[PDB]
Amino acid sequence: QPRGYAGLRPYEKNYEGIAEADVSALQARYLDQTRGRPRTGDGDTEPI
Amino acid sequence: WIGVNTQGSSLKNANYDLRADPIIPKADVGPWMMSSVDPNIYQKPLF
Amino acid sequence: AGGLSQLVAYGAQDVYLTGNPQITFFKTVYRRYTNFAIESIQQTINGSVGFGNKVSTQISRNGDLITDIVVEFVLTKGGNGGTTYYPAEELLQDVELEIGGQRIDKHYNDWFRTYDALFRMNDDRYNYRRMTDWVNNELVGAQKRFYVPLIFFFNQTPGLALPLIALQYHEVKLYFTLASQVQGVNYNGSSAIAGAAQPTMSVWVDYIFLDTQERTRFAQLPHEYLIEQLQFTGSETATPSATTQASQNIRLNFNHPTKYLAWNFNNPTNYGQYTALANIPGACSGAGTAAATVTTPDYGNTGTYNEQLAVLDSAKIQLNGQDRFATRKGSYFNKVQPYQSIGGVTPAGVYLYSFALKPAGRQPSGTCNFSRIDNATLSLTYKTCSIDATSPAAVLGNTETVTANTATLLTALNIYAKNYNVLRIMSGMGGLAYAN
Amino acid sequence: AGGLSQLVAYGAQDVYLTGNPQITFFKTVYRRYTNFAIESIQQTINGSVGFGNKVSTQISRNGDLITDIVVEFVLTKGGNGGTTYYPAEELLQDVELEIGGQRIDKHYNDWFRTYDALFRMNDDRYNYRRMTDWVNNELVGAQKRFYVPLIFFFNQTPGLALPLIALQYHEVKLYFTLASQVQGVNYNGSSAIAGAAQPTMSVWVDYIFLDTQERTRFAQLPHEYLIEQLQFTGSETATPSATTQASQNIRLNFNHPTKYLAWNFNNPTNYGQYTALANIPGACSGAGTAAATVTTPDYGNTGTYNEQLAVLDSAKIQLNGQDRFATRKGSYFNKVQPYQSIGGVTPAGVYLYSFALKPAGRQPSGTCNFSRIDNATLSLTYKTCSIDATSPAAVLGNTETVTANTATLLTALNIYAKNYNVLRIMSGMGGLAYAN
Amino acid sequence: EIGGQRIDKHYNDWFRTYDALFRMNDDRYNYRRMTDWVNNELVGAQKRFYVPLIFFFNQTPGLALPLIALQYHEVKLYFTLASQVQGVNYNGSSAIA
Amino acid sequence: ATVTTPDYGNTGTYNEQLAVLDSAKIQLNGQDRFATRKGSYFNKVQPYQSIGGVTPAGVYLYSFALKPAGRQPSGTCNFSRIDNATLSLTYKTCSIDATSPAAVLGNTETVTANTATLLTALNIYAKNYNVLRIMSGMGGLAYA
Amino acid sequence: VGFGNKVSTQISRNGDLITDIVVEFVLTKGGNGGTTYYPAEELLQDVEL
Amino acid sequence: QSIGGVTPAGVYLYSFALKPAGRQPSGTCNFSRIDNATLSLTYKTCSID
Amino acid sequence: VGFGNKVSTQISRNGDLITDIVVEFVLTKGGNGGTTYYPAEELLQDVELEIGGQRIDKHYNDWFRTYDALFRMNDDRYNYRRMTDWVNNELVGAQKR
Amino acid sequence: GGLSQLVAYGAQDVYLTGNPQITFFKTVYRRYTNFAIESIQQTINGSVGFGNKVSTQISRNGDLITDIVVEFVLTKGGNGGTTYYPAEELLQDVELEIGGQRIDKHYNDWFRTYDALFRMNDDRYNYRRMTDWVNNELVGAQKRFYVPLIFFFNQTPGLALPLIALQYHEVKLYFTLASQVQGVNYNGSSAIAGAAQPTMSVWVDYIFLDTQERTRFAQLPHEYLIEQLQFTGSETATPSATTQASQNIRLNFNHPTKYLAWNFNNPTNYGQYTALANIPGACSGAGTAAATVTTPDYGNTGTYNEQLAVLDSAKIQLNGQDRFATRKGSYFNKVQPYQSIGGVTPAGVYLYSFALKPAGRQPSGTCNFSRIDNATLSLTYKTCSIDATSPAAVLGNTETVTANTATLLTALNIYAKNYNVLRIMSGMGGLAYA
Repeated sequence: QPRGYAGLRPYEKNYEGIAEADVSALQARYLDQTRGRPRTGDGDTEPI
Repeated sequence: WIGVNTQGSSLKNANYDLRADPIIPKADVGPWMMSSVDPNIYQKPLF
Repeated sequence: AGGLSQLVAYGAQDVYLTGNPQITFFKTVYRRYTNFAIESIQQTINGSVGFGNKVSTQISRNGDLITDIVVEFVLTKGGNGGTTYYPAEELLQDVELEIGGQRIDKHYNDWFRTYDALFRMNDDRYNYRRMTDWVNNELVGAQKRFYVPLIFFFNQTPGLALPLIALQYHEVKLYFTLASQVQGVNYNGSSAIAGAAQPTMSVWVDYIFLDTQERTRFAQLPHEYLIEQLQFTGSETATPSATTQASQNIRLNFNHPTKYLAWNFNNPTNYGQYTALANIPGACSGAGTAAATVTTPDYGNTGTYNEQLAVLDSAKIQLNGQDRFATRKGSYFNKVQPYQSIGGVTPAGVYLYSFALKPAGRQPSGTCNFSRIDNATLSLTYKTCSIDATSPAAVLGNTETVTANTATLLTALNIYAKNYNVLRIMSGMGGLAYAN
Repeated sequence: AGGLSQLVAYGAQDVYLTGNPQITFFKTVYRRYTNFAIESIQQTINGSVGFGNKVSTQISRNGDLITDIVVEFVLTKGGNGGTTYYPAEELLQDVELEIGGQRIDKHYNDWFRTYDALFRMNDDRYNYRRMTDWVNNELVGAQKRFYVPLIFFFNQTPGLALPLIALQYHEVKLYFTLASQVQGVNYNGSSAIAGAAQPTMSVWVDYIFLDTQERTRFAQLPHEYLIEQLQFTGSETATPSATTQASQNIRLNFNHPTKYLAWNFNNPTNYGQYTALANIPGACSGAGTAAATVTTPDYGNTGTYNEQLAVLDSAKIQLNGQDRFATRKGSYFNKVQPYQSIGGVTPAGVYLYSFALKPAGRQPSGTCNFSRIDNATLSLTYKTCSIDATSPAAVLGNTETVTANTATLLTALNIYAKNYNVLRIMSGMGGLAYAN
Repeated sequence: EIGGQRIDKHYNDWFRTYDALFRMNDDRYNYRRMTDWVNNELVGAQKRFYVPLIFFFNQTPGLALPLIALQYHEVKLYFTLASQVQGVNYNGSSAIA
Repeated sequence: ATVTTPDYGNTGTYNEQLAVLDSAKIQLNGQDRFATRKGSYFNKVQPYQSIGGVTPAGVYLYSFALKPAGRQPSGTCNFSRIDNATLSLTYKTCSIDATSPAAVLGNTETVTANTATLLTALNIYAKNYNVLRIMSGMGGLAYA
Repeated sequence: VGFGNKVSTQISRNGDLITDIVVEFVLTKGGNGGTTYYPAEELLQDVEL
Repeated sequence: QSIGGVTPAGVYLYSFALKPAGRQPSGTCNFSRIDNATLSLTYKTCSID
Repeated sequence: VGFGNKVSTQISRNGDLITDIVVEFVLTKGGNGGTTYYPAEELLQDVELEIGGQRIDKHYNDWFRTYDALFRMNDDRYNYRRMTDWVNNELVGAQKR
Repeated sequence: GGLSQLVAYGAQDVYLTGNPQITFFKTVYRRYTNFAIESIQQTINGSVGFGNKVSTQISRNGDLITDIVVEFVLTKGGNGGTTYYPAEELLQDVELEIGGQRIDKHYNDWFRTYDALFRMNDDRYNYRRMTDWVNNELVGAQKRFYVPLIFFFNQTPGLALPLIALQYHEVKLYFTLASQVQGVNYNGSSAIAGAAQPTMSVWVDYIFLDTQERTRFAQLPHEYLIEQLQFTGSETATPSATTQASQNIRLNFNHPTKYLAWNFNNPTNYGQYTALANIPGACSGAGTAAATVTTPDYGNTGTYNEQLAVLDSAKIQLNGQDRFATRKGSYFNKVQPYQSIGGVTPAGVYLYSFALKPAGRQPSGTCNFSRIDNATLSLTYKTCSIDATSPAAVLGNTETVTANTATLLTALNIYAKNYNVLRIMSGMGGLAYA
């Protein structure tokens, strides 16, 4: 055969797409607590 | 996954009456027609 | 050059196809087989043959094994071309197969029609029609010999040849019922045909002759043959109406591993009519003209692919109260099921549902064992019969959920199930392996 | 609910279908195969091609193995649509296969017609017709290229690829005879067509290019190919009389383990005419109208399924004076045999009797060894030719034992037998294992 | 598409070409019945058509896609519907009101 | 009869005279893969040999496989190792007056209907074998 | 979503457990008062779990 | 969902509780730990005669 | 999709990472030039971004207008306007993507 | 899709992607110091008014300062088209004093020259919106203008002046307000009766630093590489309609200079760097019967029509040797800015850079005039032969000529921008070089 393989028109062995879970894992909860009252936090405890 | 059979192949020849029938152990009496029906014994009868 | 330009085009993408090759295509190996011959032998019919009569035959042990069985009939046309529809098929009303006195199976004229509609095809189907009907515009008085092959399990393949040689103490008998009437032969609709001839009948069995050692093994060894059986019950239909969509839930009193269910809706007096009559070409006697009557079919053109004349809107099979599959339209069972499972074309009004991948073969390919279902049922919904059948425009231009007013004449429902069992032969005797 | 409800429904009757499973339907493993390439290479033709000429070709050693061979022709129409019938098939009067100077096989135009009539079917048959005739109402002067694939044993499957590579000292040649006349091409019945073109011809051979290891093995190793051969003799027909039923006993000078016999009756004047001419649609030139004649066929509609025009009432094959099988009617051979053994539809006038379970295949499945039978005889009973062919009522309304008076023109009988032999190749030379 | 990777793609013309070449006899006729009106239906007629796909797994059980072995990959089909369908919403270049 | 619009219900046909391909060859790496064959060879013979069906005029097939309709590899052309691949076509002369029926039905091998000129699109398809690898919950094609 | 259509939803994992599910519909009257009867009920032909 | 009665138009409820109509302390929203709890309203257009 | 409707899409897992996202619309002119103002921007009333069911962010048509008003500029701003409005005096009935 | 490109890889890619160093798909942001920025009003000392000198001291409110914006409120003394960047004209000059040392100084004309060369696109447009009336305002309209200062610390936080490190030194801004502003209190030579005096306010944007950063600035020595403006005015070798005027100016410049810049102007009209003409926008009423080539269309004073410019060609000679070959005036107007800035410079304004990128902060080549005895700018002027009242005469003419009205551009302004070092240590600052 006169022409050797030029190498053009290549391919990539075992190309998998990005993993897509079907289970649809639960959303991650936050790390910062809810900004409640800024100056009167955690009750007052009124006396008699 | 879909659940065990609470009936299965047992209710093919069930008892009309409420007096529990005498259990006949199915054990290939004939080498021809084998009769795949189950025995269907009552769990807690009327007594 | 030439083909060599392809051979040199070799690399990693070829390894999965040709690396470490296992086979070639350019040298085939035929297998050596036993010494056998096939002989067609006439059997004696015990009883009188005629319309409405019932006769039987015992198959002689002429050879060692039996395969094909063909019943020959001779009929004369009682009217002109277009008056008959597969009349030799209609004639053989039913056949029972009995081995050792046990009923192994039973086929019905309608089954032969349903079976054909689903499983035969192309020229195979036409050639069949040529053996059961008049298809070259023959005229009244024309005489023809018909050949009705039987479709019992041992008639399907050499592989299930019935080992008569291994059944030394049991006889094998066929029982054939001939129809009281056959359309276009002895009756035209309800009218008797004066001068109609009674059929001539003969039963032929094609017997396999084995060599000395092959014969010995069959005669002496026990054999378990996987066979097919047909379960069948005829019943009334929740007759479709022009006023409402009828529905019906039919308890399926079936047992055994079932390959498939098959059914059709028909006019009880018109053999092979699975569709409504209409004034569209071929759909009724006289269709296409002023004289068209939508109370009588064009018998020679009874079968049709025009779905508009079918009556099933939708159906599902329910097992123990649970859906087995999603409800599908009647057209699914008629067109897709056989497309997928058979590869032929099914006439309108005939339906199939397979529980198997390849129900048309002999090899098991998935089954529904009804011996393990408490309450199986076929749930059917019918189309509204609001279309005026005497007006082709009304028929040809209508919608998916409606049909001909004449569709309410399809009051009969035939439900079949084809299943497996085992025919055990031992010590010279044989009978069905599982009772239910 | 759903498919899971079927799986859970498991019983004793499932054990014989799925217990201790051996296979699965969902994991097909394909076999790795030896690398190869296929090239269609034109062969030369030694001698000018034309009507009545004898020409030949030597197959070049371009590749290693060969299979399919297609003969191309270019023909012109000498009349309008309806005047030709398989003219390229008619033209290729015969072909001989020769290896090392010795005959291996020989096929004839009539065989190609008989072969097609029995073994091709459905669309395959139509596609074939499209390559041998004009099927789209082409008119006089029309020109096209027609292909006639050969049917020698190596032309039907890669499994029998002829090892030209292992025949280093033996040439392989095909000899072709062109018909002196071809209907609707250079002659209209007996009348030559002025200006008719001579056929253009080309022979193409499909070659297999093997990889290094496979090529080497074929070149060096001896080979045994179990192949088919066609035996053929044309003979005098006990032509039917209008006064009685002609009968005949034909000694069959056949040899070898025969797969099947096949035969036809014909009018040698009109290629492919296996039936009587008649004034019923398609059965004669102008049939159905005022211009109808029963002296000339409607060539484009020469073949028919109307058995009323066939000449065989019944037949049996005798072996050394022993009936092989009970005498059966002509329609058994025409309709039942091919139903059972092929699965296609056979036209009237063409008959088949198999000694094999599957005559349409390549795997041996029971044969009749005529080399062990001194006297093999085909016993024929003909229909009475008393029906007035010019009166469609007379034909269409006739009886089983009679035919058209024009049936008397079917004076030629062609009897074929296909058999097995072994083609052996060794040390660059080859031929057949058995001489007869 | 499997796992976001394009495995294959067919075109209406491919289905027509494929059919023209690889289907036959009654399978082809039935195919036509599942895609067209072949009983001389008239204007206003309604039918449900079934167009089987011709991907490798749609041809044999032997190649059934193992959804079971694709715990992290979806198998999806994407479809394009024709701008016009002859005799349904357009007649040659004319729209059908 | 208007030869600008088909009888839609009868759009397809087996009438070769209306086909437009006179002949063709496939050339690989500058050298012929097979000798040029007529359009009717691709339309009728290839399908005869390789499929056993009947192909409508205007549709062509060239197989590299013994049985292309099946699933089992039976010969393939690996274009991934071929630097140059070309389909070479010769078309029929569209000189036949399509509106005058005899002109079509009575014509020769290398010509067709003038309306042939309207078939301006060419669709070329190829079918190949790849491997879908599946493991550990994921997969894809071995050869991208 | 529309008349005669088959539609579906996969329930997202926003929370850990679920209870109440409500399908909202927007309908427009095709006639006057007295011409409908629980039409949102008639509309939801069925629901599978 | 939370009461089982019928509420007149113009009266609105949003529960933070499973059973707000009862005595039992099903779930609650603690505003003593929330910085600016805000009720966001969108009104209908009052265009009708 | 239509006026006043709420629609959504899940981003297909075809590539590994995502950046630019462009929403295409085809709008027509209901009047002559001078009657519209960034209508594709006006049409997209808002967009909300969610990951794993959690809100990450949300933009509003007015925000797009404010954002543009503050952060785009020069020919970036003009090219942007060209992508959301009709700026070559197009007339009633005109269609644009 | 995209995979088909990834696979298209070979030896030619190695230089671009082999042994990869970076990606574009993951950014590392750099943690920065803790700071805040506040805009604080300074008190203006002295008396604000036209022609008055005022000053302000920057208060120690924050630690560092950057941007400074001078607000002015002016009222139109005439209709639209009568003003041209009037807030710029008003801020005649500003001097920067640190520790009693003169660090730098800008002039209204520099603000105009600087803008003409270095601002661009919508920066320039937004910039005009803050110093002029650009929405066809009418007489009496009142607007607050915002004039940013352009001292080194007013352009980048990188050079924020560390007032914190200058505990002992005052930082002051001395401002001169123009005696007249066109279209505000004067119209050409005429005063506008009823014109209001300006309202002025100086705003300084101060950076508040957290403890560690503030301490380092307060205690450590610093060397800030800053830029300064040098400027001298010269009499122009006034163009003539009979010949080509020429001039050679020894530039009293020093320090590593990033660039020189200059213009010719009519001192009568702020921003007029070109000749007047009866072509649209080139004079008051241009294009019609009422056109006067003695007064500009003030709102359109600047133009890109080089025909009205007066520089034919120029070169810079250093100690008797040519620094570069003589180039045409349009080189200095169009090419230099193309190459070095990327903006578009108005006719009559010229630039010659010694720097690769003079518009930036980072030194990129300088000419140190502290080592040059005779830095001379050689200017060749066009012949003012064109009859400015005839648009055909102007628009259809040749390269070497200009308008007869070009002889009014009698003032020459030459600027230079250099680098120096502002040293700060032990609470005090000052320049390393004089």
